[PDB]
Amino acid sequence: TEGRSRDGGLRLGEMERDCLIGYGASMLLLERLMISSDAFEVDVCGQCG
Amino acid sequence: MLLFCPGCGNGLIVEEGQRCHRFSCNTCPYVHNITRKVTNRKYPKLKEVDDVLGGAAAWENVDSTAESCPKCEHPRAYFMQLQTRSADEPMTTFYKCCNAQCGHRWR
Amino acid sequence: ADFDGDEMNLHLPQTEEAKAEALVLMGTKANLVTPRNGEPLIAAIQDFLT
Amino acid sequence: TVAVMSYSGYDIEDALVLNKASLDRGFGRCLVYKNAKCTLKRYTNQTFDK
Amino acid sequence: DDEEETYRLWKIRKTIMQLCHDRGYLVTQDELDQTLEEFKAQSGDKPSEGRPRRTDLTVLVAHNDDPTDQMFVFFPEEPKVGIKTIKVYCQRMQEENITRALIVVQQGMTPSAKQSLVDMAPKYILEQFLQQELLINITEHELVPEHVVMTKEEVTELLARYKLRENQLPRIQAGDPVARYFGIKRGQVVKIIRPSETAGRYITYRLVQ
Amino acid sequence: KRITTPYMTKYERARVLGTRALQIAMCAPVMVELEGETDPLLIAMKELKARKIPIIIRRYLPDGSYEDWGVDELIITD
Amino acid sequence: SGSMDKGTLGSGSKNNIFYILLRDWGQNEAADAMSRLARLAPVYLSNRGFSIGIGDVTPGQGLLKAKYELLNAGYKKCDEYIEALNTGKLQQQPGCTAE
Amino acid sequence: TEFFFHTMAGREGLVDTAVKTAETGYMQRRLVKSLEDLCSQYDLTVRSSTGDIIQFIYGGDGLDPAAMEGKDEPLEFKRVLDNIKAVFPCPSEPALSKNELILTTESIMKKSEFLCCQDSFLQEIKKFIKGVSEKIKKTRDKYGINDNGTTEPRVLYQLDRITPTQVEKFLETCRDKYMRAQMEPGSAVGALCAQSIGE
Amino acid sequence: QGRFRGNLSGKRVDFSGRTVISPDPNLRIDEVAVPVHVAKILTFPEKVNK
RNA sequence: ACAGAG
DNA sequence: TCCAGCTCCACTTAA
DNA sequence: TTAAGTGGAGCTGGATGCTCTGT
Ligand SMILES: [Zn+2]
Ligand SMILES: [Zn+2]
Repeated sequence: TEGRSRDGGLRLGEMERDCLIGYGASMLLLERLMISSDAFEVDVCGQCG
Repeated sequence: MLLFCPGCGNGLIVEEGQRCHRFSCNTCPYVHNITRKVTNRKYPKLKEVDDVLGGAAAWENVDSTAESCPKCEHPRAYFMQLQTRSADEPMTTFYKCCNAQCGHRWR
Repeated sequence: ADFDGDEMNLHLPQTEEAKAEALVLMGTKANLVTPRNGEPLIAAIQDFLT
Repeated sequence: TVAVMSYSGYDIEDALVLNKASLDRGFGRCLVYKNAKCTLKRYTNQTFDK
Repeated sequence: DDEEETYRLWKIRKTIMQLCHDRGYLVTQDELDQTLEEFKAQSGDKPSEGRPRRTDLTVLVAHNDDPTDQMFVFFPEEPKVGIKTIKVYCQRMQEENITRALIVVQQGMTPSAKQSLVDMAPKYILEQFLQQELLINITEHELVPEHVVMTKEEVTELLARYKLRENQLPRIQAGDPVARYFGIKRGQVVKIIRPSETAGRYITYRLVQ
Repeated sequence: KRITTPYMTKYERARVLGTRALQIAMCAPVMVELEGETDPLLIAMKELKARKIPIIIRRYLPDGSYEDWGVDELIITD
Repeated sequence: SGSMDKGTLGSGSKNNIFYILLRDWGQNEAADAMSRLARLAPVYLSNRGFSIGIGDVTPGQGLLKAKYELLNAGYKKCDEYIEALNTGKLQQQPGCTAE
Repeated sequence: TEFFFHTMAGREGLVDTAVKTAETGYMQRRLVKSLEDLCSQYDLTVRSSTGDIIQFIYGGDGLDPAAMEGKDEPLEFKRVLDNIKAVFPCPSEPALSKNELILTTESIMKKSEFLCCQDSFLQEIKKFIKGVSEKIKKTRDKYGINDNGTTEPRVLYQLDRITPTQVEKFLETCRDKYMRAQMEPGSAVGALCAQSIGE
Repeated sequence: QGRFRGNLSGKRVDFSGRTVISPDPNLRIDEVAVPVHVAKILTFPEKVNK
């Protein structure tokens, strides 16, 4: 969620993503934006896509 | 030149008749035969300037001389000062230095 | 930063690989020079120069 | 009472050092008043909060 | 005038001499250094000089390849060259059995003739140069590094050193003026020798596409 | 033969220490003698200094071929 | 020899001594020396004492006589240029109008 | 009136600071979105994501802007040679003459390990060594120094003193600083370009 | 505020904090002082091994 | 939707 | 509030 | 005489910085 009233959590914005690319940090950019925000799994049919 | 009909006061046009060219109204019968030479001179503005520039004296009619640059220390100089960025709480300067024609331009 | 009511953010990485990519690549001891023109940024400041 | 000097190195960029025995005696003591309100309405149905 | 008009017919002729010397056509050494005062000798000013058909170049043969590989250079006289003058040059070129020709237009070309120069023949390839582009050799300009058209046996060694294909190289267009200077078609690779700030040199490559 | 660089880059160093720390975090055997260390990254850096990490870095060229370099034969540096 | 300026200890540019330690003796020797400087310089400076005052910006008697003469000479030459523009010829600099 | 004019000149700085933020951030967003794909491969080329070549060697030199000890150049030979003369004074070795310096320089530079360097760097090393040797000859012509080592005021061998150990350490340090100054493969070089132009 | 900029390329994360900053020169150049009120909330999942 | 802060 | 594509309309060449 | 290819003019649709802190 958003703010301090709602126990929000901070934002890796568009610009801070651009700094982590410049270091070449691949797994840290994976951990921040997938593992510790909204990780999920889906069932995908490989035939019909 | 604008010329206007004594009758109705519309604008006259020049046309050609059977004996003379005429000023003629478009809305009334009035015509005026051009019997003699009539003229209208514009007298436009000529290109008055020639404009050579870039002389060294035209460059160094600014205050600074005999100061010190951090690059080549020469006396003949051309300085500049700015302040128009208040994110920069420090001052802003830029310097030109051309005694030995070294030509630095730094902060 | 200028310490006049300044807010900075923090992030604790949650993986061992997220640690080691942050320590080797992104540490302060490995980022003393700026990548723009190679000049040092982490150096002394006022009252350490005076 | 302000002395203008360079002291202890925690005062580099706009930070300022205070006196511990001045804050104890009442300097800088503030109060923060907040609010918490609650309404108890009657409905169109003849029922009410309680 | 006539000090500045014969200047153009001298400078354009000199630049066409250099353009033919860089494409591997046989140019003698004196034509590359034909002095203005010496150009006054074989043609004087405009009352004695004649513009359109006196300054043609058909001596140019590919001394690398073959003496029958020949190329015209024509100077049309009217400013906007219509289809009829192109047909005149094409039937002359048909008569002499030459395959390549240049046309130096003075002000431009009518848009139905620019369409003509593409679709008349794939065996009859003709290049439009304005006379204002030929007033300076663009290879001599200091912003233009030296281009070298590469052989197939050098393209093959280029693509084997980096393990590439043709379509992964950087590109140059065929409408590029320096591409039209060398007369290069789709599928050739040029070598660009870039000068550095030091005495070093960085080599790079472009595909025509 | 192998034509690529003999110096270990910072990215190879970072990912080798990361994958080795994730292996030491699970109950993998340790190739060096630890002396009271609990952070797995510190044990990974002790294994890196002593040239004992069992990782082979495979370097993919953009055409598709590769080169198998050992960790114990790249020149490590700061 | 020589004191330590901004261009030798500070964050400006090269010829920094910490940049010399970074390029010659590793990362860790440039990082320890900055911690030693951060530790050592306030201990000297807060026991030397270093302060500013209104007497540190007050103009002396040498300035107040110079400033008056400079203002008088400058305002007189500007007034002469005003009179030379409005009431006759001005030596027009190249590229610009008389104003 | 002077206060009002100085306030006029100050509000321009404030408003340029305030307008500067939206003036620049969209430009940096465009630069980053256009340059984020480029990478330095292991075959010393810079390619996009699709496989096309942007540069055959990065920057012409193959080197890293973060590792330049000089003005856009990997070393500065005067400072390196002075560093080696100060860290390793070899007090029990003879000072080399001009021709002995050129001889030992061309002797070391033909080993196996120097072949990995680019040719322009080796040419700049040989040019610098020739300059140093000409300084040695210009000194030893003035002070009457004989190269055999037997002139009696022995302080004269402190003037342009250079030993073979210092020359060996010099060449090894220059070569090691050149080989570590190369752009390492995998570097997100387009993102560094975008940030270093947008900042 | 769409999906691509607002929720995909950049998104809100947890294990993160935000506080006012203040100087401290008795630390090194590669250290940072985390308050204890934030050090109890932020956690790192350490796996149990030997 | 408005005000702040850096 | 500023700026590339798309479409409409006179303006020559060419038959 | 007119078929047609290409200039110039008007219309249309797109875009305009990063976060927290409260009502
Ligand atoms: Zn009338
Ligand atoms: Zn200068």
